[PDB]
Amino acid sequence: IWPYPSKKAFLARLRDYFEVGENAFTLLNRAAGLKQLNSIDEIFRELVLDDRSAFERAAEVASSFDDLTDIHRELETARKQQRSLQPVADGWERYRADQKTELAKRMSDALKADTGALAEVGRELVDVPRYLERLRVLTEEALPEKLKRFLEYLNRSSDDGVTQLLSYIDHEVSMIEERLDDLNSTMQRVDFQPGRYLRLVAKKVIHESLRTLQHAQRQLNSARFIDDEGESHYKALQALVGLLKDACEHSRNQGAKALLDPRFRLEFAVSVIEKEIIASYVLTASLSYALCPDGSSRPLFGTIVLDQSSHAVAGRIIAALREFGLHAVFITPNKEMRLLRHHTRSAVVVHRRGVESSLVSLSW
Amino acid sequence: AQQRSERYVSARSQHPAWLLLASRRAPLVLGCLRTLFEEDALQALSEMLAAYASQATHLQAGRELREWIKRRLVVEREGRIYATDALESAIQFVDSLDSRIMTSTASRLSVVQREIENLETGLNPSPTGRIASLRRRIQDLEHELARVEAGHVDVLDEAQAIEGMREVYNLATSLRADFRRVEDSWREADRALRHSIISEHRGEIVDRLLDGQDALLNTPEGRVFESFQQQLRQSAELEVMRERLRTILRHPAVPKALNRPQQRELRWLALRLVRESQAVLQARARSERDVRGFMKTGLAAEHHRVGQLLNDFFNLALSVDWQRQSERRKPACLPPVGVAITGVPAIER
Amino acid sequence: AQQRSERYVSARSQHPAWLLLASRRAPLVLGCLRTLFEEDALQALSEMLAAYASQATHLQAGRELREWIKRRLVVEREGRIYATDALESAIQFVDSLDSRIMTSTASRLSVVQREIENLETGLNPSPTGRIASLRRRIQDLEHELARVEAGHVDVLDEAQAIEGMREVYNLATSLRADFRRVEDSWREADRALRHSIISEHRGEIVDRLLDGQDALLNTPEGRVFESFQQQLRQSAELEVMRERLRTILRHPAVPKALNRPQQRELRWLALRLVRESQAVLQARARSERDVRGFMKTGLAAEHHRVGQLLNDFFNLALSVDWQRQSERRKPACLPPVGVAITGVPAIER
Repeated sequence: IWPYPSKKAFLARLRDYFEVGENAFTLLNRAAGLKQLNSIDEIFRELVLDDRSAFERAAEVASSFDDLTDIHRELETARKQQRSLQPVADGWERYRADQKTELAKRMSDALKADTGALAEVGRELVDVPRYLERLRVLTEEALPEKLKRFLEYLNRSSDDGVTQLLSYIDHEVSMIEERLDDLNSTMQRVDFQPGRYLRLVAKKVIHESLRTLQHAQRQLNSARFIDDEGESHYKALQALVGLLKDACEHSRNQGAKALLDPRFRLEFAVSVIEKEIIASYVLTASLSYALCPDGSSRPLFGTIVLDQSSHAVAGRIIAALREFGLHAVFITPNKEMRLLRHHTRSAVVVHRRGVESSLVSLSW
Repeated sequence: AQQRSERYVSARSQHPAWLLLASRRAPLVLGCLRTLFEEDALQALSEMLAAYASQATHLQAGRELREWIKRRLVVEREGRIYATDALESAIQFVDSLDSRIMTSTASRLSVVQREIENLETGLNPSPTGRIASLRRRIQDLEHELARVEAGHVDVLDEAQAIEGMREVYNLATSLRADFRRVEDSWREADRALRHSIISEHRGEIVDRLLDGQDALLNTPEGRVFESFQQQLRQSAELEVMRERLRTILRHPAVPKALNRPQQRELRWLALRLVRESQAVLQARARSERDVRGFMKTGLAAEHHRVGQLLNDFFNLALSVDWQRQSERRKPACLPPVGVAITGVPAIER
Repeated sequence: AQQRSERYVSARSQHPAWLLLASRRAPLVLGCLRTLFEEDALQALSEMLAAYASQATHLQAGRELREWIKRRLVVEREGRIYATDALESAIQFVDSLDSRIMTSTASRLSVVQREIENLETGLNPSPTGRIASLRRRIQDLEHELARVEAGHVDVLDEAQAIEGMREVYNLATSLRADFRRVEDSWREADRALRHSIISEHRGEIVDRLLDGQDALLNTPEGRVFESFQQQLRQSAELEVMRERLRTILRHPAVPKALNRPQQRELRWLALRLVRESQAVLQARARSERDVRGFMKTGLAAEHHRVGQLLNDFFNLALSVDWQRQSERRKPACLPPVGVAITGVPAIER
């Protein structure tokens, strides 16, 4: 006996008991109430594959960029202050060589751009050293520190931020292609038609948003070789972050989902090297592949649940299930009680009377 | 508490010392570099990387050297490699793992107390307390003299002598810690000045800077180093310090306190300090001379303009099709410069 | 030169601090551990590792914690986790990459000169030299007093005051460096004593050790710590030091020299030093009490012979076929111990 007051540990133990993956039961649940067999692309993109979109990381990247913009503003403010303060230093040298009006004008200009450092300073010649001291503090202490922090944040945000997201998406696409190859391999041991079997092909799609994103990425790559103390790199990164923000803002469009959702970066086709039969074959092959330990072909978990077509239509589904070695439980209203009598050899009847229900299990 | 983790991650990603320590070939790189600073770098690195296959060569040696140059672990000035502060910090951390001198001792406590007393009495401007402290110290010294005249000369025991020798070595060896830090501080000031001159290029700034004789490249570390090296020059106390060190090193307890390298380091302390301090002012002078030469050349505006044009060309180059051989071999427009004659006048004879 | 590379490679392979620094999750582990020492460790480590996926959490958290416990970076005594010296060395290296106080200053040079003079005069047994030195120092102090009486009180400038404050902080903060080192030194002595008792087990050794009242677990670091903590108890100077620190901290130049945490650390120096020194003697007493209890239990010979028998069984177990289910389920030869009687089937009678 093993009790768990926690569903997480219970499910971990359950997935360890039957040597299956982390998504077999989710797939089993999806195909246990599916209403209608839709187009092949829709079925493969909605049922077989699991949702691993990257909409969450985009928000974090955007927030980090918005944090970086503040450091950039601080650096720009410091540079603006220094550029205004320098002419006062030039004017003092000129005076030590009338010109007091120009020096007063320069001190007024310097006080205009100050943000509190020169709080209460007049235009008296005794206040000239004070300005100079401030200038020195700008040149030797504040500006190097702000520049260093800005460069560190820029490099970290550009490398550990937007760069890894696209690599993750490409890796997900590669994993999808490899899994598709494996599914094609495991679907060969069956005959959809006498001496014929199905095959799955994936083709990359193209979109305007994808082209814009790739061009922006190329610009970001090309802008890293300039020596501008990081200005061009920041400008190049800003456009890419803006594109990601625009994509994430409206997450219910084909263009936006083509960027951050790997499943929408591919188009799937079926070869016969019928829609209901093909959909059932693909679903059954996916279920068989999911419920199989690596290096083995016999599932440890065998029972699956299905819903729902002439006699010949359903005659191949049963054969496929028996070939893959799966036990099935069907759900059907009081409409198709003619062909299930030939394949299913038992029945469970649910009687409702008021607000109560009862189950009776009987053979045919 | 949360910000500390972010700071640690940033330091891990950026700082050269942690990157060097976390590198794959860290022990060999550290050993080779420490041996060097005691092209040829490429040859020595390849030699050391050769007989350590375990776990090309020349290609990877060059790649590693250029990777460390990019990370600013070392610097390349004209054709030579120079060490930085991160390398010495990493070396100190690595070689402190074997033997570290204890600082939780009684001698360190006495030094701290005396230093605190000296500092506290140094900041007091009152002319009344100072006389009181002077009288107290004079009276205490007189009492000790009276006690000694009775025949009570005190001598440190063997353990106390060893502790004192080790503490003196530990304190004295720390005077060389920040020699590379000053040079690293000057280099970045030079780089920032050149960038500001280029980005401005206004000729008035260059003319004003050239006209003045006041030295450029001023940094907070430079002033501290100047104050240190000014007092280093007062030989009237350096001679006394050297003589006292020579007297100390001739004691029976020395072999049990310090080994041979430590005795050598304490033996030639003053000479090495003066020699290494005189080698930093020359670096500063060279930096200033190079900056003045660059300013006098007067090609900053051309650099700015060519940079802008190259940026425009590189932006434009992303919109053509490089996958077609027809476009890659399409003739461009660039005039013939440095036209050599047509080989010969076509008369061999 | 060749041996240095071998030493570096050995340190890279073995020493816990370098292994921690070179680990994949070094920054987050360092941050979490530093926050802790300021199950629950496993829970907090999992919580921190949760929102850092980027780049089954609870399994790898425990695996890495047990990996560090095996590597002796951290120690597990009964159900608690305690820090070691390697962790503090790594923390000191990591957090010094941001701000390091310069030691190539004039104040450090003056301190070194005064300390060298003090040691050299303290190692001299001759009374005549002592009398001469005392007379010279008294004369110099009298000259300074005469100068001061004329109205020449000297006060440090702002830069000198800042330099002195930073140097005093740097010297004073180093008194806590080796508190974990002493405990690490005692633990290995405990382990060695227990191993020697087991391997010997002769009852005469145990009886002789138990009979004597002389304390066991003697190490070179323990004597240094005892000498330090004996002088720490002389409050007649601790009070003066604390008052001088309080006077120093009330100066206009303090905000420009030290930030808030450094001022706090200098503010409560003596109290924290005494409190942390009193927490090491208790650890030593607990270690000695545990060793004496283990010796009094008297189960060492049983441990030795059961270890020998287990080694024999494990050597024999390599010669059977574990791939056959028939042999894995063959009944063995072990008696029933702790027999639980069957419930009587009366049930309802």
